[PDB]
Amino acid sequence: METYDLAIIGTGSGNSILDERYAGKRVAICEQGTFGGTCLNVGCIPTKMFVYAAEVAQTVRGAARYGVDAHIDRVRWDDIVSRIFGRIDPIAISGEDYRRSSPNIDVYAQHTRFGPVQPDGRYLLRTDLGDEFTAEQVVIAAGSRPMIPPAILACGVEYHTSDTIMRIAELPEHLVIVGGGFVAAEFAHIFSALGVRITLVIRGGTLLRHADDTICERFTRLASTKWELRSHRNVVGAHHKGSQIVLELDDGSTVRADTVLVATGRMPNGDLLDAEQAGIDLDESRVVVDEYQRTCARNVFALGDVSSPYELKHVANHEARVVQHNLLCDWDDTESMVMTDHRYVPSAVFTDPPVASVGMTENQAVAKGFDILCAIQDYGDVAYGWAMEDTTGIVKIIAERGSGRLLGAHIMGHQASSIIQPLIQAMSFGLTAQQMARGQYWIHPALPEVVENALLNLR
Amino acid sequence: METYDLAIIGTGSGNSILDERYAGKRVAICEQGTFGGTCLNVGCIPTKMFVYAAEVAQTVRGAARYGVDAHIDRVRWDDIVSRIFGRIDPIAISGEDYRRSSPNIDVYAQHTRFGPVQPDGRYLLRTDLGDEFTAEQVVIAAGSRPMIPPAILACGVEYHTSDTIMRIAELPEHLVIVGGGFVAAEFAHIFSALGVRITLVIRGGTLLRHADDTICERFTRLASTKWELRSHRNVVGAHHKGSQIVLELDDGSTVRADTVLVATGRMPNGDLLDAEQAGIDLDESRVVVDEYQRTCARNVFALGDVSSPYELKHVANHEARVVQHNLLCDWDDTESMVMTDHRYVPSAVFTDPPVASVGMTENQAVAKGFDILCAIQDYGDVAYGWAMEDTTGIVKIIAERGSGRLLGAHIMGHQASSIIQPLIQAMSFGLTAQQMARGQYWIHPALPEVVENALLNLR
Ligand SMILES: Cc1cc2nc3c(=O)[nH]c(=O)nc-3n(C[C@H](O)[C@H](O)[C@H](O)COP(=O)(O)OP(=O)(O)OC[C@H]3O[C@@H](n4cnc5c(N)ncnc54)[C@H](O)[C@@H]3O)c2cc1C
Ligand SMILES: Cc1cc2nc3c(=O)[nH]c(=O)nc-3n(C[C@H](O)[C@H](O)[C@H](O)COP(=O)(O)OP(=O)(O)OC[C@H]3O[C@@H](n4cnc5c(N)ncnc54)[C@H](O)[C@@H]3O)c2cc1C
Ligand SMILES: NC(=O)c1ccc[n+]([C@@H]2O[C@H](COP(=O)([O-])OP(=O)(O)OC[C@H]3O[C@@H](n4cnc5c(N)ncnc54)[C@H](OP(=O)(O)O)[C@@H]3O)[C@@H](O)[C@H]2O)c1
Ligand SMILES: NC(=O)c1ccc[n+]([C@@H]2O[C@H](COP(=O)([O-])OP(=O)(O)OC[C@H]3O[C@@H](n4cnc5c(N)ncnc54)[C@H](OP(=O)(O)O)[C@@H]3O)[C@@H](O)[C@H]2O)c1
Repeated sequence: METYDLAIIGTGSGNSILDERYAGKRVAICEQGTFGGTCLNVGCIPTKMFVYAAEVAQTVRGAARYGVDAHIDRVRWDDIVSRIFGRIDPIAISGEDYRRSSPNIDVYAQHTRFGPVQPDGRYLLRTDLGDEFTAEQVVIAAGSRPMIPPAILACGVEYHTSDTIMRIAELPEHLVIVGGGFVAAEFAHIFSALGVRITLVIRGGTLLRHADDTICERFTRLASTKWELRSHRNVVGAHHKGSQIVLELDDGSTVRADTVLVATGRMPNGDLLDAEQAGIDLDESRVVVDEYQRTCARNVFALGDVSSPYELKHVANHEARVVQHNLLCDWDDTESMVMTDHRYVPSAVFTDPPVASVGMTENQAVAKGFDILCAIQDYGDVAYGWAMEDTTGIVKIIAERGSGRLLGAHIMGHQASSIIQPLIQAMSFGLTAQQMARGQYWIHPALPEVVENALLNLR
Repeated sequence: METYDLAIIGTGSGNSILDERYAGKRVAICEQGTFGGTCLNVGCIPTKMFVYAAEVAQTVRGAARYGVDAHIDRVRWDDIVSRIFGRIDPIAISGEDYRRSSPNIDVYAQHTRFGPVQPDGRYLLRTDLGDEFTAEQVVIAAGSRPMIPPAILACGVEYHTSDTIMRIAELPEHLVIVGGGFVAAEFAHIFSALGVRITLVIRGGTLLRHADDTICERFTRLASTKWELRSHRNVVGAHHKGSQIVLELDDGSTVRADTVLVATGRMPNGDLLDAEQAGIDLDESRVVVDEYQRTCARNVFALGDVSSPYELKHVANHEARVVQHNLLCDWDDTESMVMTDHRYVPSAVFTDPPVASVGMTENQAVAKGFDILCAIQDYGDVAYGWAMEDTTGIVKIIAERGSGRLLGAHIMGHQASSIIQPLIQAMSFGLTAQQMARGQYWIHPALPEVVENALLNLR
């Protein structure tokens, strides 16, 4: 049997643990699917590349408003797919070849599960091919997998998820999306901008439900006029028809289209590990960790989607950095170990219009007993908004009345994930709304003026 | 004769002086040209509206690179001008009616000059129509006007400036621009993106002379391959040809095109006032002011292009705010007066590629005896750059080696005037490079990641 000092399950953020302080340790790396994890191959990187091409075509479509007459000749979808994954696919292969060609690193390209704990305290791990080995320390970075409602699985009908939809053979003409979360908004924007008709089936009444009240309402109303919304509807049946899909809904409604995309959330992969037998406490399928990314089993760490309350790459990378440090400390010397920082986690939805958020919503601050100052700033009230002829963009800021402390910011409009970064910075370092507005210059007539004027109109 | 407590020359930033603390004072407002100043009518606001429409045509032109085949049918220049100035002209009119319709405000639509000082210390002012009045306090906000080299004036040939080119009858096919400043770059981007051929005549070797060495160099080579660059050449003669222009150069070379634009700097309008006669010291044509926006004459303030070392609207507005406060104190009570803050002044050039900067250049920091860390970060080395297929965008950051203090930042690339705002904030509030890089989250995979990785690569 092979002996290892460390074992890492998952090559997403889990691939970022190894640094100079680990050379000289024999480590085992386990990857079920493609090397590099979800973000690089079927997540953040390819999706946003698809979003950019979509927004380029959206620009051509609405060019007449600015006095430029244009039209779209052809959408070379095969060339779009090939250009994107033509740069991604070699990276996963070369990145796998970098670990394989290391003398101290052994790569196991199989699904790995926890075996029984050995007498000496080490952990046994076995793959689906029956290859076993031991390791003194283990990191669980197994990520998550898409959740599919039971009725679609029971009907055995062919479907798409985020993991398959980006490599469809050719662009469909009508696409149903079940669900209305981050994945649904982005992929509805991508395909509709490329000409596809879109139908959304959501069990609720609104899109991006957990966003701020103002954003959720306004975003849903805008979406309703460009995509077909079937509110308050679950799928209870589905079947094929030639090359089309039919969706039977809970009220007897039907939805017929060429393909279906299921965007109904994801599920942590902590249940596919035999974790609880080895002392790794599970909350349903989520690995439980403390403030140090430590599980309940000794010398076992977890990070990322498999354990974090956030399904975000910039959180998973920070959690891996915590694990990278805490693996080189004694398991019980907690005060030489570093804690995870979830204090001001931001997020963005690369849909149309783009959305970005950090901190508390308005309702969250009132429900926590805050005396709030609030402002909603239209893009159209600022010079850069004039050049855009913008009528829907907004930035909403919530602040405490006493100190001027920044409590939340939520943007729906052009460059949302960009112009929110100063608000992220101010919150993370205790900058007040007064200081941020007038203790620094804002370039005229650049877009950040919309944030500046939002701070000045806090009432 | 009419008596006034305050007199304001210029309705640009000078129109933003009047505030609640001024109701109850008889005010005289003098505007030679159009109400609102240069920025609103012939500057920042109208120009950037043209930059956005140009970038839409840019998007259509290079759309096949992203897999969308499109093309431009026609450029409705008449509709562009009408849409832009269709919103601007009513704003200048309505804003003029707001001051006119005030009982305490009297508007004089003529060129106003300083008369001899009256015995009581009051100031006499006369218009071009010969109407006189007195005022106890005066602000000079006369701005600036373009400088034209002698040979173009001597040749009596028709020319354009920033004040006229934006309302031209029809788009030329070829346009000469003399000079290589902010106005030259922006207007070169505007018209070339709309199909016009561009020729630049500059007496130097570079196009963005006062920018950072790296930015100035790289921007020039990019310009040389898309616009025709006439290095180290002055214009010594010019004459007509049908409806075309011919430009004779100092080495006997010629440049033939449809129209000419002079972007050869601006000159403060302090010489059109008889200022020195009333004790207003002038530096050539610039009114001199101290750290309190006070001139050398008693009860006379200055702000904007007429006195500031910066021709920037966000500086002109802050100086007007300084004047707004200091006007309500005794002329000698300097310790109750506020000082203007010219620290960390930012600027941006809305060209292609866009440029934005704040703080010192690399050369400036070494000349100040700084042990510097430096980094140049490619957009293409960051996930958002992949979605752009970006090969030219860069971010340059200079920091002190000891403390990590941020000394300067310079961006050439997409959304430059946006993604620089966090660096402005950090410098204005003493955030170090270490805290800024890892004391806060950055949204993955948003454009600000290019700034984050620049801080991490300070070497
Ligand atoms: C469509 C989509 C778009 C997204 N867009 C964004 C975005 O714009 N911004 C953002 O911040 N986040 C985004 N996310 C979220 C982000 O991708 C995740 O938070 C991130 O991938 C989590 O990283 P991880 O390493 O924890 O998981 P993963 O990257 O999924 O790593 C888990 C890896 O381990 C493998 N594995 C699992 N179990 C085993 C096992 N037992 N044995 C061996 N190997 C195993 C898996 O196959 C996988 O390769 C997106 C997610 C999706 C699905
Ligand atoms: C083409 C161009 C583009 C620019 N783009 C930007 C940009 O993107 N961002 C930015 O921050 N800055 C920009 N600027 C600079 C900005 O426009 C100026 O810094 C700003 O206008 C300064 O305001 P002001 O009130 O000092 O001058 P002005 O706005 O020019 O105010 C002076 C006014 O007073 C009048 N006046 C002058 N002398 C007299 C007199 N003797 N009697 C009576 N009336 C008089 C003038 O007619 C004018 O209306 C740009 C400038 C130009 C030329
Ligand atoms: N740019 C980004 O940051 C980005 C992009 C993509 C994904 N992500 C992350 O990836 C994760 C997954 O995204 P997601 O959009 O799939 O999930 P999500 O954001 O959690 O939204 C899930 C959606 O699916 C619906 N749904 C769930 N179960 C359902 C069922 N059984 N029947 C019908 N509808 C059902 C939900 O309805 P209810 O709300 O009523 O339950 C909701 O509309 C999230 O954590 C998200 O933040 C991030
Ligand atoms: N977005 C913005 O912030 C923005 C936009 C437009 C303008 N502005 C400001 O407005 C002001 C005016 O802009 P500008 O472009 O007119 O001036 P500028 O930016 O100061 O540049 C002036 C240019 O004219 C050239 N020049 C001067 N005298 C010349 C001569 N006799 N013959 C030939 N070339 C000559 C200069 O060459 P040398 O360098 O060798 O002197 C330089 O290239 C500046 O202060 C600028 O910052 C700001």
